[PDB]
Amino acid sequence: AKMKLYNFWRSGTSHRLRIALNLKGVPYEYLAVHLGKEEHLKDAFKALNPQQLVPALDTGAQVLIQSPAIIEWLEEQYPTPALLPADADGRQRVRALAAIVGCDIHPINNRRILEYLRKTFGADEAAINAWCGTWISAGFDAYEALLAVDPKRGRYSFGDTPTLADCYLVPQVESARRFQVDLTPYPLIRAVDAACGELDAFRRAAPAAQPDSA
Amino acid sequence: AKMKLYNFWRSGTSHRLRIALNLKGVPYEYLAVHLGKEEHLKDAFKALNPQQLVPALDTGAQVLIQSPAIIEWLEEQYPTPALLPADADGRQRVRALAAIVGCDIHPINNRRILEYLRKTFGADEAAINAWCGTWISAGFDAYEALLAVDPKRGRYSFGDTPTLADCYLVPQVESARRFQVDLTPYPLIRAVDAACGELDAFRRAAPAAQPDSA
Ligand SMILES: N[C@@H](CCC(=O)N[C@@H](CS[C@H](CC(=O)O)C(=O)O)C(=O)NCC(=O)O)C(=O)O
Ligand SMILES: N[C@@H](CCC(=O)N[C@@H](CS[C@H](CC(=O)O)C(=O)O)C(=O)NCC(=O)O)C(=O)O
Ligand code: NA
Ligand code: NA
Repeated sequence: AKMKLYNFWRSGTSHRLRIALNLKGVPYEYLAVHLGKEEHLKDAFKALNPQQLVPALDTGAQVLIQSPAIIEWLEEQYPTPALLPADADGRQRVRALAAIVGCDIHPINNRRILEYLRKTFGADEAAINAWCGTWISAGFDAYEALLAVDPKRGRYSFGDTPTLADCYLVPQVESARRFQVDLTPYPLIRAVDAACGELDAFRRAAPAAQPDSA
Repeated sequence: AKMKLYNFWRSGTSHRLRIALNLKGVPYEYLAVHLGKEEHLKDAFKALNPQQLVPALDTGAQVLIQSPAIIEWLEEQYPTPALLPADADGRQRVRALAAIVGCDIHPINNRRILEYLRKTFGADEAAINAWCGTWISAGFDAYEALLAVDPKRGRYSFGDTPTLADCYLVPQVESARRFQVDLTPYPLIRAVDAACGELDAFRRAAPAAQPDSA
């Protein structure tokens, strides 16, 4: 028995979890679920995950869903390197940074939402881009402001080691680029993204590096 | 110094955090931020929370944001009663249930999103209700299915005691009622909501019980 990651190359939440798995050095089988072909909406995937979203992680004993919960599980199950700080204040700050992305940006721009905008509200692609940029810019305004007020911060979102906040931020910056969001206002975010981009664990997790990529 | 909770009566994330505070028996000063009057969008609130959303919790030493992160902080800071189980599997499951609501339902139906639908896409109130019901029903389909397959469950989302999953679920059911979502398909969810509704900590946290309520 071994871990199986049901996921997709060009998927922010998949990318997020791949970064965390790679940072922990945890081996996994990559099982592509082709979202463009709507494979996640088939009964076969529903049997694994009733929510019919990616990623899902089969540990060999059970199927875990929800990247935020899976990542917290990885942190506890595979201690080294730590992706959360040891102190209560730092724990809260890193979780808050992650949740800005995980709650207040990513879900709003997810495929199913954009499909609803297109099919119910008749959104064209300019309108889709304007929607996505609205939520990314609002979230990045806050994330950037938080990066600025932290005096102890190094190269990454928190301190001078990668944390789970970076696992959320990096895929979100990639989505921002996809939707042609002006990132000029976010130099601290851009610097964190660049620093993470130097690391093997992040490079190996990037959409373009995946088996199912174009 | 003491706890100051910046929040609003008719607010799902405020309600969510109020439940957790009440379960912990942690005293706090209720500081109303009137969302209808757009008080959260004023510079005074921006100075407290750069994201300009509620809730924010001033501990007396610093201002915490992001209800998921604040609730995790409360669990660690105020151990009794435990709102998370002790075992890795249970921890992950409770976090996953919470994240279905906190990531994949609540943010999609938030005020700012509905405002954008109205002002950019010309949505009338029937269209707003149809949008909200789409995401609530999808999330509740998954949540209901997950409740059904847990054989160790008592009256609540997980186990025999309230957990942070219930803190997220109860406000989400209230929002469902607000948007006239058919809850007939979700008898397990309705039973959890009813069970939580018997408890003082939940009753005291409900929108209609707040100082700034109608
Ligand atoms: N809170 C959950 C959210 C998972 C879910 O949003 N996953 C996306 C992940 S793929 C999505 C693809 C896209 O938006 O183009 C992305 O994040 O990039 C989903 O499978 N989309 C399919 C759909 O909306 O039909 C989690 O973090 O695991
Ligand atoms: N992930 C964050 C999300 C916080 C945020 O979404 N809060 C809402 C809380 S109030 C909201 C009010 C509503 O939707 O009518 C609700 O949840 O009920 C916000 O202040 N809305 C103001 C706005 O959109 O302009 C958190 O959980 O703290
Ligand atoms: Na890149
Ligand atoms: Na009620």
